[PDB]
Amino acid sequence: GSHMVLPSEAPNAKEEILGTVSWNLREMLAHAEETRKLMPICMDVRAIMATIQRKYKGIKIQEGIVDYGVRFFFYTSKEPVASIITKLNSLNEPLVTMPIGYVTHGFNLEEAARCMRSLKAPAVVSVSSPDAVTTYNGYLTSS
Repeated sequence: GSHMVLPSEAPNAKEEILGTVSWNLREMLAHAEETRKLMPICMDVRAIMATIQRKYKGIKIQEGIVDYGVRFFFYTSKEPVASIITKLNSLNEPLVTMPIGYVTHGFNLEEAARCMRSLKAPAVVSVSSPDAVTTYNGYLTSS
């Protein structure tokens, strides 16, 4: 059985956020939707996917630039952090994401942050702790 009606709504925020923040996932999906900003995601992290694909029904994982509610970019477990960054160079869109090559691909916060300066596109970053926005910003300042 099927029926799909919901409160669709129009975001109109002229503004945009920069730097790292201490958001999580739903906060991010809101701002992403709001601004139509681009969201790099890794299908590897099924925990993230089990939220997205449920918030944006009927989707059944894809690869590539996933226009599905939010503008996503689905890059593999197998693509290195420098390679996905090189790809994102062509797009050069304002992003909002978590520190990409931090945990799915086995890094540390430092190694993540360094690699992320090599991204030549704007990117709001979200760490799952406030006390780490400081640390992460610190790497972005110090390397």
